[PDB]
Amino acid sequence: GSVQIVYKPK
Amino acid sequence: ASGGVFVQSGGSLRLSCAASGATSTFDGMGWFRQAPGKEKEFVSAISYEQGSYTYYADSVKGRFTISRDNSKNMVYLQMNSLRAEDTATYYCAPAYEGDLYAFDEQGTQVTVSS
Repeated sequence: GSVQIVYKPK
Repeated sequence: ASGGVFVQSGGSLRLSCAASGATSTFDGMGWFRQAPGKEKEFVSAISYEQGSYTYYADSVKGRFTISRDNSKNMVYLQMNSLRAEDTATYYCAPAYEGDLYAFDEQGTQVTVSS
């Protein structure tokens, strides 16, 4: 139902 | 009440994360961190497949090294040349194509003193 995403480097 | 690791500037620390292996959903593992009053920051991620991805934040390149041991179902983060700005709580998370996915958190608090 929910997630936290921490994106890789741009 | 607010316990963690303490390291002097220039010192080192190794973190470890259990890494159950690739699923249809996840193809690696990594770390993010969150410093007091700041947003979550990507640190590093590594693929289970040898040679596929090894990502680092620009702020940790050259100092931090991520590795995997698939026989032990573990990943490791070797943090060298620590500096005060590395002070944060560090969190393990599964990765898909390098991006980190967190559900639910805990973490390892690290204080680096200048």
